Amino acid sequence: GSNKGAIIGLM
Repeated sequence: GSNKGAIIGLM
């Protein structure tokens, strides 16, 4: 989608 698994760490 757009590096969602990545946004998971951003949080």
